[PDB]
Amino acid sequence: IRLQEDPDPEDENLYEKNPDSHGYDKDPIVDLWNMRVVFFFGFSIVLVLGSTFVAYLPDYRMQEWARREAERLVKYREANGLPLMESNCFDPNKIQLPE
Amino acid sequence: NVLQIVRDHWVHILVPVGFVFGCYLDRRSDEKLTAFRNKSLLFKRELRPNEEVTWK
Amino acid sequence: MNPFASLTLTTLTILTIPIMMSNSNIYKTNLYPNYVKTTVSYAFTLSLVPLLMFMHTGQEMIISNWHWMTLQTVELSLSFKMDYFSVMFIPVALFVTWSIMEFSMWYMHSDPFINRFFKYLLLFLITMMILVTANNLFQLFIGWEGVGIMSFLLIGWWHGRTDANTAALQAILYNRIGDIGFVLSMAWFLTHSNAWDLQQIFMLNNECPNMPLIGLLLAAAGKSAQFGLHPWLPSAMEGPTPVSALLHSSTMVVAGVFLLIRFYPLMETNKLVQTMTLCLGAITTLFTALCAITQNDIKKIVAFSTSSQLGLMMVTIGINQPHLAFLHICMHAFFKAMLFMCSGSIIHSLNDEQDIRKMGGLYKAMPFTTTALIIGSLALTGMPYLTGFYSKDLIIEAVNMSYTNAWALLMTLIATSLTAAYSTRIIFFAFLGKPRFPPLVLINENNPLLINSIKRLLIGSIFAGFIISNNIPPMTVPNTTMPLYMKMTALIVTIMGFMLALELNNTTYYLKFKYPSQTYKFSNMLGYYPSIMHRLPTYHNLSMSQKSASSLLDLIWLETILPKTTSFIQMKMSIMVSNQKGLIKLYFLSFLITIMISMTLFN
Amino acid sequence: MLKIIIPTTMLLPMTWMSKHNMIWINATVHSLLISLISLSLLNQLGENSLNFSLTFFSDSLSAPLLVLTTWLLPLMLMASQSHLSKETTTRKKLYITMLILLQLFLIMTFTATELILFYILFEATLVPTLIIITRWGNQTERLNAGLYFLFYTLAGSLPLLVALVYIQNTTGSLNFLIIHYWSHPLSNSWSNIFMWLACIMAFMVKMPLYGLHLWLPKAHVEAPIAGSMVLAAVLLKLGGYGMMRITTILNPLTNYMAYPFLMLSMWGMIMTSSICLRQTDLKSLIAYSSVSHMALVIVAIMIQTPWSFMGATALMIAHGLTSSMLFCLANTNYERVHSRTMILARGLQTLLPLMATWWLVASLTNLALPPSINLIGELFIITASFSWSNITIILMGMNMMITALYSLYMLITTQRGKYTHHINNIKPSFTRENALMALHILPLLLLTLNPKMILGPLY
Amino acid sequence: PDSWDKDVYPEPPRRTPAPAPQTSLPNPVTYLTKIFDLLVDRPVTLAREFIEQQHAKNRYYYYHREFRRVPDITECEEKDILCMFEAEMQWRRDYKVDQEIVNIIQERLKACQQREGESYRQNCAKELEQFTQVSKAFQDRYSDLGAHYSARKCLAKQKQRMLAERKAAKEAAA
Ligand SMILES: CCCCCCCCCCCCCCCCCC(=O)OC[C@H](COP(=O)([O-])OCC(O)COP(=O)([O-])OC[C@@H](COC(=O)CCCCCCCCCCCCCCCCC)OC(=O)CCCCCCCCCCCCCCCCC)OC(=O)CCCCCCCCCCCCCCCCC
Ligand SMILES: CCCCCCCC/C=C/CCCCCCCC(=O)OC[C@H](COP(=O)(O)OCCN)OC(=O)CCCCCCC/C=C/CCCCCCCC
Repeated sequence: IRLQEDPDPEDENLYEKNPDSHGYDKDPIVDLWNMRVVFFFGFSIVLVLGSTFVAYLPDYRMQEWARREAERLVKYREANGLPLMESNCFDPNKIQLPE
Repeated sequence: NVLQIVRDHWVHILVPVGFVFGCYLDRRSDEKLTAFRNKSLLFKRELRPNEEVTWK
Repeated sequence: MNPFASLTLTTLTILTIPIMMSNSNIYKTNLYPNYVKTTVSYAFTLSLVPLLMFMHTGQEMIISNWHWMTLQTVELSLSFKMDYFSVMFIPVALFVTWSIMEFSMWYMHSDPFINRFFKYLLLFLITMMILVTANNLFQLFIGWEGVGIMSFLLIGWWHGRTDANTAALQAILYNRIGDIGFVLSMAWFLTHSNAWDLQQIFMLNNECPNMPLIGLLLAAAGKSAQFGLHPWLPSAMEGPTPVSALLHSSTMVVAGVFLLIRFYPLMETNKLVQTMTLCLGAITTLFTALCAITQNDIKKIVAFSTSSQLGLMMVTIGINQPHLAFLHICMHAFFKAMLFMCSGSIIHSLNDEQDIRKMGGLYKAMPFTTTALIIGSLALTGMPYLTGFYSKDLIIEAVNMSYTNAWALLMTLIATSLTAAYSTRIIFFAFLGKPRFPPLVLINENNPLLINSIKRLLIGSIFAGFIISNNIPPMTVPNTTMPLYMKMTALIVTIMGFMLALELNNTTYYLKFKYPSQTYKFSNMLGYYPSIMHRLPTYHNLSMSQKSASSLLDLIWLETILPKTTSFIQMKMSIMVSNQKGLIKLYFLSFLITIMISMTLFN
Repeated sequence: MLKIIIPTTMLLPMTWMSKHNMIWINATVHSLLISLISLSLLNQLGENSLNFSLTFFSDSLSAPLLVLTTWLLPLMLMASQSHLSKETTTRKKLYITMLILLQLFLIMTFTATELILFYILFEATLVPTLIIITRWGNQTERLNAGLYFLFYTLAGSLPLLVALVYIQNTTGSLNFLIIHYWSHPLSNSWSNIFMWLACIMAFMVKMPLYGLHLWLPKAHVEAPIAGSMVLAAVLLKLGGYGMMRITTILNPLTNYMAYPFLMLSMWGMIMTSSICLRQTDLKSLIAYSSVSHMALVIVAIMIQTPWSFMGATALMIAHGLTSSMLFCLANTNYERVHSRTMILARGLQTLLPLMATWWLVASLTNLALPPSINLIGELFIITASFSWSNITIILMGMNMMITALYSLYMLITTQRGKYTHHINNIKPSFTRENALMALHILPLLLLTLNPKMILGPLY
Repeated sequence: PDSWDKDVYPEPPRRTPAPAPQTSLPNPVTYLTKIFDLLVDRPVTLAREFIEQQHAKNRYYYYHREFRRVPDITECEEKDILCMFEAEMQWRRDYKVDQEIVNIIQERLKACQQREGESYRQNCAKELEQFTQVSKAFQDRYSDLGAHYSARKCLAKQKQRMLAERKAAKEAAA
């Protein structure tokens, strides 16, 4: 040997001391409460509440607003014989081309 | 007893009070950008009889 | 409201219900298989009702119930297309699955995970229903990949069997090449039509081009095991017999044919793709029948028969007869499922023996499975008034009377003869003659489950063709006038195959020995295709994956160019800079040189 | 954004003041609460971004990345408490402190409104990562891995700093809004070519780009489980986010300068999939899968179409979740047998059923299986590349086939077959490990249910 | 139904032929429809009646947001950040509205094809022409702007198109 080194320790098994071990901590009470808080908060709170919150987030992307606006424009334009899609985005009168 | 509980579980309010302080600081940052309030061409409107500002 | 949509969606939902109950005490008990079978029976009847509604007034619908997402100008929604194809294929698949589930209740009694087996069968059924009723390409792809992975999971049922694992992975590989074709077609359709739904695709593609149609053809070939991509279907016989009976032969290998049927307007518009389809189907049916006529594993024989029937369906599509292809799909489902069930009963009664060389005497040993297998073989070869007559005879008549490829026509006729030949081979080596099995006779087929399932699939193999053909509306112009010898071509070639194969099988009784021929070796060894194509390309790819990519490039040259060369240069420069003897004479002479240079060169 | 920044800076003193046995419980609970709070950022506008102040802003590209980071922190805490049982209290607290600092830097990185503040934060993320790797790694190669990671990233990023200060001197501002509104075309000259190269090369090294990727296998294999989780899930997404941000000012030069990078990305995607086919180490297999997926994202960003950007964002989120799950599963196996070789342990399906289920689900998501967000992103990228050119479909199809091959090969090797006879220390799966896998997998399926939340601003 | 606008979403009048049976055999479809009405339709109608009664007691309303017009990027001066911001937001809203217009036209096309069934090639030519025109205009407006599209880029594209049209007109007149 070239050093005074400790022997490599044996693997420590949580099931030996605690048959009903959740694998969080050595202390049974701390391990049980760690499991309870992780499961409760993560699954219940985050998963369920965040999923339903995201599902019922208000339509701030204006998807339904845009659909209603398009319905109104289509109705007005096809009632008056105008093209449904305008040919130009801007006004050529307000655009001044170089000579 | 109860004293040992607070002695050990006084740290669980740190994150909630940090969240409250963060909300307060967000409001403070918002209140300094009130330069175009009720002045944008798109959202300019007359004030209601019993309101001072359009938004806070 | 019209019950049509309600009843169709209800059948789909009640199919999905028993999966929800897989986290319950009923799933922990032994009542789950019977529960699932009862659910499938109820779904079958509830799907029979809309079939009656359609066959009266020809009612068809599309249901865009849920809107998924809008990619700017493209809207993707959960839409189901309940048309003739869907309302005619759902009851048939449910009937076959009901019979297979009862047979699997009898057959998988000793399996510790029979509940998981039934859950997996139901999941495959759900994915197949999604595929069939899909109205848009994305939902169709969902069903496509779902049946692919369920096939992967059910083929490798015995996880400890390396052959099962190889079969599962091989099936995945071929279906992924098919998915390459599918994704090509999806991308082209979206790019050039701004749509992923059949309505707008058909509206905008008045002349569908070669690129999308060839993508679809490649996907169909991969999923339906055409030539080039065929070996995975015979190799899929590693799974339990219920898996082979339900999944592969009956309802899943018809996925590619169904995909090509659903695009029959575009296929009609194009012609080169039709020619390619016809040629591929012809070579597939011929090659698979030729391999079949000389196999000794009964499951392998039935798998090759399934491949040959799929090739015949692809031939039917290529001659521009999409509806005959669907009719043959239904008839083949019936009698091929019954044939697989009969072979499974034979295998189970003979203690997991799958060799016709060790079967024998079963004509009298097992009466009911014998009569069922004889009826199924008669239906397969086109007995003049059974279930397979109302599709195969029309297909042959259409092939002979159309402007087709001469070689494709010849291969189709030869394939019909070889179909008769291998059905005779199965009957002769399995039921006729003296026993060849071990003396301990455990032959027993008196289980009510087995008898009832085979009975239900046996009625369809006799009468279902007549009812189905007489109730559907006329969707094609009949070939009323044709020469007598062309009218009788199918029967003549079938009888010639019967006679020639029977004589060649009778010559096996003589006390004469002769070594195998080159043609025999080519036929028995699957045309040498699995050997070469599974040893050469895989070896080269796996060799370049390590010799070239990992070793030559990653571990050697990409290390040498950037990080190693720079580090070596910096180390050398550091040694040069720091290797000083600490002599004031030397570095003061250096100071003098620096002073001279700064004076002269800097002005 | 302070309502999310300050709770992390309060996670710091809470972790350092909590009792010796309550550190994991407190850190996990409050990290989950912070993730719940950060879920509120997904409510974005259709017109512009969420401009909180002069310093932090949120967009449809930043919001999912922030949610992913905040959700990823507690999972790293669970894995760490798995493998750090015998550590001293001070070193446990230092480990949690490094994780918290990394999360804070990532949050401010994704929410920064200036390119220079973004640079400072995204370079500050290196220090906690390097300390974690080179301090709590298991094997000898952790030191070399840290050196490779650090010097690759810095050699990439220093020319980016020079280019950013040059651009500020030239235009007057590095604010993203200003440079988007006051953008001007980039003329085809050598100076513009080299500015383009500086910025793009920084983020390409961060991606990584094929040929610039060796640090990724080195670092991901040799880092502890938390380091591997954060490196693949989030730290690879800084390059994609930066490229999606800076390419505003690099047009029209991107049309001409993207050819070498597109060719490198496509061919290297094929090459890294093939490498995955013949890997003797599980962690290396996962790392090269990460390289392949990020090469696909690079292709999407370079072709730069509205359909490609949505695919890029969706694929980034999906890959983050999937790679984190795969690393966790491999780490559980390693904790069983204390080795990373793939063929050492087999039959783990007959020894551990539920872990076999988790492996099946993770491997199914690793390949593009519909309707998963992995497939959604990959399909959008493939469609945009098809509109770009019609042989990209050939390359993408080859990549998909090889991806399925190596994913199912890994599953079959590790799970199926017969168990190794002499390995008799494979204890039943822990509730902690099962909960970790569930927390990895369930949000992915929920995202599949609601896909418009991760498709970026171009949706 | 009053849920949607019939003019925006047209439906041809429905012509259902009257039944003309020629056999004394009972109709299984008729019997099953009667069963479906008795067992399903009546209970679901009662449930919906109860739900709608409960809704009518809490009747409240929501409104549709109206944006007044603002000057566009043509009117905005060079590097006038506020006017540029207003014009860019307006252009983005117009882009969304145009996308929804194209979506409506595509829905018309799909529904008409499905409704016509086997005679769709001839009976859906009217909706195919409208879709062709709308898609052509939308493509010319927003065809190749890129991932970082902006009102300035759309204006530059329109200027290029106007210059090309002017040059073509001059060449034709020459
Ligand atoms: C590059 C070429 C590409 C070709 C592409 C095209 C391919 C076309 C294929 C044609 C069909 C081939 C059939 C045999 C293949 C398999 C051979 C084999 O090993 O079988 C053993 C196998 C028995 O397996 P086993 O029980 O394990 O026993 C092992 C053997 O004992 C082991 O003993 P063995 O090894 O001696 O057994 C084999 C031996 C015995 O088998 C036979 O004799 C089979 C004969 C089949 C019938 C052929 C004549 C048909 C005549 C029809 C007449 C009517 C026409 C219609 C018109 C009527 C009105 C005018 O066969 C031969 O020696 C050759 C047979 C003919 C080969 C044809 C292909 C030629 C390839 C190139 C030339 C090679 C030459 C050298 C050979 C190798 C070196 C020595 O046979 C069977 O199970 C049944 C055999 C076939 C029965 C059906 C026959 C009828 C259907 C096909 C013919 C067409 C009929 C008309 C259709 C409609 C037209 C409109
Ligand atoms: C689109 C690009 C792809 C085009 C085709 C490229 C093929 C690349 C081959 C894949 C590389 C192989 C890597 C590892 C694969 C899996 C491992 C493996 O090799 O297992 C071999 C496995 C087991 O061998 P068994 O025969 O079952 O024997 C079992 C004994 N107990 O067999 C296989 O799966 C081999 C599959 C390789 C297929 C190679 C040929 C594929 C054919 C492609 C050409 C056909 C084109 C079709 C034209 C259609 C016309 C529309």
